[PDB]
Amino acid sequence: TSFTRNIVGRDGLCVDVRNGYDTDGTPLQLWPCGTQRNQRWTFDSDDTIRSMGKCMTANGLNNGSNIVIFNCSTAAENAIKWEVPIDGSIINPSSGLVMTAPRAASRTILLLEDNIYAASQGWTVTNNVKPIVASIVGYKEMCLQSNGENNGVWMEDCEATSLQQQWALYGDRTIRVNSTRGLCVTTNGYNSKDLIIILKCQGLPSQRWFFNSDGAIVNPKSRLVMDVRASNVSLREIIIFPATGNPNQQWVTQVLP
Ligand SMILES: *[C@@H]1O[C@H](CO)[C@@H](O[C@@H]2O[C@H](CO)[C@@H](O)[C@H](O)[C@H]2NC(C)=O)[C@H](O[C@@H]2O[C@@H](C)[C@@H](O)[C@@H](O)[C@@H]2O)[C@H]1NC(C)=O
Ligand SMILES: *[C@@H]1O[C@H](CO)[C@@H](O[C@@H]2O[C@H](CO)[C@@H](O)[C@H](O)[C@H]2NC(C)=O)[C@H](O[C@@H]2O[C@@H](C)[C@@H](O)[C@@H](O)[C@@H]2O)[C@H]1NC(C)=O
Ligand SMILES: *[C@@H]1O[C@H](CO)[C@@H](O[C@@H]2O[C@H](CO)[C@@H](O)[C@H](O)[C@H]2NC(C)=O)[C@H](O)[C@H]1NC(C)=O
Ligand SMILES: *[C@@H]1O[C@H](CO)[C@@H](O)[C@H](O)[C@H]1NC(C)=O
Repeated sequence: TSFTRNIVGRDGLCVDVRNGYDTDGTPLQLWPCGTQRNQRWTFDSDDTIRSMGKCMTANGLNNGSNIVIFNCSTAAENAIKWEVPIDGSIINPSSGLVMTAPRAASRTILLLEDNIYAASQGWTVTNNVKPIVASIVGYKEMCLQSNGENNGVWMEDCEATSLQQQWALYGDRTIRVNSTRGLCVTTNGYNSKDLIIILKCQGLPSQRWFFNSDGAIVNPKSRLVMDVRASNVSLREIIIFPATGNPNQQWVTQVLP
């Protein structure tokens, strides 16, 4: 009924009990990923998430409350239950608040905050603590390609050698330029027809993505999906647009060697 994984989030760092202490009340933080026991989280059918035999616990259920480790039997029941939405949030059901890394740096302390679907609120429960590196193949079997910081992404004929067709799929639900991992696929607004470009990763809702079961790449805040504009590759414009199920919005990842 239980299984154990790392939890990877902002900038590819992991959820870590600060300094390996199991004392009740010790904050959770970001720290570079590893196998140490204070980064190994056991998910149970009672919706608890445990490390070193203690529970991930909201120290209060307010916006900005700290998340800590605490004895499972003595903590408040409402403070120790968590769900894991398919879009990569980690949510406390009682409060509706979500796990958030307010800064990218190692040693950032994790907080419960209002859900704004930010990349700083995206997490991946996994034993692979390295980003997955893949092509993203879409309309007409062409590949998504980055064309540098501040420019639009667009489709091109796939080629195994193009580094600008290689994407690092990070645990915080960002899609990064593999050769330049400080750069993020970013929608330039939350409205239909806004352009998708590459920008410096900043933890924003504009930089968070979800690969859903219909082949779409969804931006949770806008609700809108990746779309090759007007089904016209020659425009060299990828936008966000409502999900239509059409070929111009279908994508798959293909892992690279
Ligand atoms: C919940 O906590 C959040 C983090 O402190 C608040 O958002 C932050 O508000 C600050 C300004 O007072 C500022 O640091 C940031 O704009 C913002 N941070 C992020 C990433 O959201 C949030 O405050 C609300 O939302 C912000 C955007 C402002 O518009 C405030 O006026 C809002 O109150 C907190 N929510 C509540 C209910 O206070
Ligand atoms: C969580 O807090 C519990 C209540 O304070 C701890 O249980 C107590 O542990 C004592 C030995 O450490 C034991 O003599 C007490 O009778 C017991 N109280 C109860 C109600 O069980 C608990 O410690 C764990 O559970 C006990 C039963 C022993 O197996 C300990 O070795 C366990 O650590 C605390 N949990 C943790 C993980 O610290
Ligand atoms: C994606 O980028 C990564 C990170 O720069 C590349 O991985 C490095 O590859 C070199 C040579 O094989 C290794 O010595 C390093 O250890 C790697 N670094 C890390 C942090 O993993 C990788 O080659 C790129 N391309 C692919 C397809 O993954
Ligand atoms: C596609 O986009 C290109 C570039 O603007 C344009 O020349 C062409 O007419 C567009 N329409 C179609 C149907 O290809």
